[PDB]
Amino acid sequence: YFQSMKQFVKHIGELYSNNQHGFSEDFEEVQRCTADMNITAEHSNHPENKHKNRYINILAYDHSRVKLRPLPHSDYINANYVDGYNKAKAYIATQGPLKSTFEDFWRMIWEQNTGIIVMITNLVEKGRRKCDQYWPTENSEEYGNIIVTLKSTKIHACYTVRRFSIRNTKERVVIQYHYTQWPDMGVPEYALPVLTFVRRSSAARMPETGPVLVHCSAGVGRTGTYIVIDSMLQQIKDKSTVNVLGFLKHIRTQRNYLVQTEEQYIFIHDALLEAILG
Ligand SMILES: [Cl-]
Ligand SMILES: [Cl-]
Ligand SMILES: [Cl-]
Ligand SMILES: [Cl-]
Repeated sequence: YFQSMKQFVKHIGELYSNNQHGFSEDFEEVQRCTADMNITAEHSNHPENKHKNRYINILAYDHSRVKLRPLPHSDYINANYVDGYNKAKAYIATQGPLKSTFEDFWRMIWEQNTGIIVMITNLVEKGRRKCDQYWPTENSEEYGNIIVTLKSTKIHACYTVRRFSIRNTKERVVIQYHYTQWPDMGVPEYALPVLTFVRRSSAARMPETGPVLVHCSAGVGRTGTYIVIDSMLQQIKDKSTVNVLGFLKHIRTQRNYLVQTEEQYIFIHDALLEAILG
């Protein structure tokens, strides 16, 4: 209803009050929940899989990890299923792929029936490598049994959309929504561009398709921020009634560190407030 929307908007101001005391309290709770819960990630730590992780301390929880079909530890990718508002396994949250995991990455896309990739990092930021370029600059590239062809590109102010066709050589359209303006440090000054990106990339999800693949560099901070904004917008649209903190605690059981920073937690609320007022 209008009334629960009114209470949420008021709750946002509450969190902001007293030098953001409520936001800090909320996020400290989130971090403590993560610290206290024991969630295994044995596969991520297996010696054979160590080179498949971009970061030694960003793992894939066992219970929610995406499994690749075994090949004649070939089942491992640093990726997890993550819920959306009502829908189980609405997303696959994953790291920016490495050259050594490009074949695995595209095979996962294929096997999962994924039609949309959401990328929320530049390849290099402030001279530091954040992600390897897992797609062809032009024409086609073969990544094991998957051939990926770049059909077309549209470069907007804050995001780029690349339309691919992929084919398993042992054809499907896959669209990449690539946000290109996230700052080197902190969060975006203005939420509106991110809101537009979330709305357009989320609207691209078609019926009877697999999870939307979301990644940044580690696949935790910006990735989690996207998933929470998208999911809470969908909840507001359908139900009203938002529960950002409970949703975040829940997804944090599915992939380590989703929404990594308090600044991101606050940004989520800025973005939802802008959506509500717009
Ligand atoms: Cl499992
Ligand atoms: Cl991986
Ligand atoms: Cl890296
Ligand atoms: Cl979505």
